[PDB]
Amino acid sequence: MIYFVNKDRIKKGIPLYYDVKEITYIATQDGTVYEEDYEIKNNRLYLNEKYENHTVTLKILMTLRYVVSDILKESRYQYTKFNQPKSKFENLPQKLLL
Amino acid sequence: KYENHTVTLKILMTLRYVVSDILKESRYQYTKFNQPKSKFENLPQKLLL
Amino acid sequence: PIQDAKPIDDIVDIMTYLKNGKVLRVKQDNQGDILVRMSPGKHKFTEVSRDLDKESFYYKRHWVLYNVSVNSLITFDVYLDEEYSETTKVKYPKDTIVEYTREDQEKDVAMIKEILTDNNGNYFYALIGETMLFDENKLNKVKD
Amino acid sequence: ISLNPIQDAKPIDDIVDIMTYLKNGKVLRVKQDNQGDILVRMSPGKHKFTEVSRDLDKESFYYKRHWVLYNVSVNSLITFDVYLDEEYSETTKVKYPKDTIVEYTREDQEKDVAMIKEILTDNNGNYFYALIGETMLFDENKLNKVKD
Amino acid sequence: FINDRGIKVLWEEAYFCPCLNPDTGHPRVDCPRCHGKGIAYLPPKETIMAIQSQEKGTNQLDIGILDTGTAIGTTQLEKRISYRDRFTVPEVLMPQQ
Amino acid sequence: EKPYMIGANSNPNVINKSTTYTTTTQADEQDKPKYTTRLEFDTIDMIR
Ligand SMILES: [Zn+2]
Repeated sequence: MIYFVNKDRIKKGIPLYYDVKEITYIATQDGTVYEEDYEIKNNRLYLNEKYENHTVTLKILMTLRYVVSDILKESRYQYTKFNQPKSKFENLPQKLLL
Repeated sequence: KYENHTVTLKILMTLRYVVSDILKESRYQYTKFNQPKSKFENLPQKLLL
Repeated sequence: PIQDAKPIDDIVDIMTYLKNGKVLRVKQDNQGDILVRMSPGKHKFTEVSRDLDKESFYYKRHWVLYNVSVNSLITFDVYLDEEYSETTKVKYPKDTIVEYTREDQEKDVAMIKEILTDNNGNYFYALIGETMLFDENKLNKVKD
Repeated sequence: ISLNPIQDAKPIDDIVDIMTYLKNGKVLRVKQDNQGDILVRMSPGKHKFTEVSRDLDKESFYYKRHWVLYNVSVNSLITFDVYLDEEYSETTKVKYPKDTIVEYTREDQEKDVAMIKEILTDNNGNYFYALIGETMLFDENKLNKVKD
Repeated sequence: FINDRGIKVLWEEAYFCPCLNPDTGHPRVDCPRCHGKGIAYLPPKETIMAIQSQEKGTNQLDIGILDTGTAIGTTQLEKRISYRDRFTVPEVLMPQQ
Repeated sequence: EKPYMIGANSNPNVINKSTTYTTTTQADEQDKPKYTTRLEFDTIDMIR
């Protein structure tokens, strides 16, 4: 991802489009950036005044996530009776389209 | 004799083709067995004629 | 003599200078020259640059990480970036295959051992196994 | 206490001498880059044509070479080094052939490069090397080759 | 298995160049990092990778001929490739006219 | 006369062996053969 900095975003903190686990590589027009110049809090990024009107780009790692957009072959069933006091109903695995 | 006549022919011609695409274009092997050193060999291309 | 080259011999001195943070110039074979540097700050790691010219208001060097191999450093020649000279205007470079004739009119091959000049700009060359100096014309550049 | 010097298989560069030898019927050996080493021959008798064999050894009573007709190309001869089969042999595959520039350590601890002018062998089959400007003959281990 | 069936290949990661225009959001025509393309690249990493189904699909159009096709690759373990990463195979040469 | 004994090894060590690339050239060559069995259809039986 890439963001453009201005005199307002420097103080508020850059709102990131993605979440953050850790940062791989940062860069700008003046070159790379070190840990002494940037910090992250509550999934937003802060920079020092040296980059007031510079661009910043990041290679970032984020946790895998999914949502259930359909439920497919939704229910499969068995009257399990062997080695039971009485007939029992068990729901077998659903398949999800994530 | 055939100044204003029509003429028709049944004719035999050689088969011909052109390469209109190259498909599964490159396949490779580092052949090393029974060689002084590793060698690279290009396996057959498939052509859509 | 000429002050256009001051190669480093020991890799230990190279590492010592890298600890001091001074930039280095590392030659290559049939390939572009490289500059090498140690990153500042908390984390220490090597960085490289494909650019060579001096930093200025109109020219800035670009640095990126790379897993530099000690083999390159120990084998290839290394210089201090600030004190490197771009070129010495001589026909033959140092460590180049050359041909000549011995004192008994016998032809022999050799590599250049030293590159020298007088105060008037006339260039003299010394070959391996030959203490005497040779003219630029007397030498011959052997083809690879 | 040694064996006399051994001649290297001189490559032939001029096409004219190659063709003359071929017309004389003397066998030729062609080092193809892609598909190894082959023999080339002119057919005996009136029906003249070029023949090839991959029976890649000296002819022997127990090992007779078989010749297949082939349309050998001029360009093949020009671009590929060719040798007389009477010379090219396994006898001496010397690591540093004659006229090769090699790096040798002198007694003054100064490495010098010299061209091998003469090579010979001894009882043990070693490769004694003669370098221009020096009389003492060096050994295989002492020397070194510089490429490109 | 992967090291056996694969081919030596240079893996260079991709990242947006700083030279992008902050207002239009589109890149400079020429700069050292990226030659007009809006995406720069990191130093290469030597890698072995398997490749399949390589296709030189040609489309003939009013703008001209164009080479585009699908090639399916399979990496080693622990390697996390990213979108628009770049690979180059020095061994294999392609004819063009 | 003397007994035939194996003796010592002679192969030297080699490090960093590079692959061989077939060189492109317009010159002609000869395709090294293999002489062996051939498979064919029984065209007579196909007619049948
Ligand atoms: Zn750019």
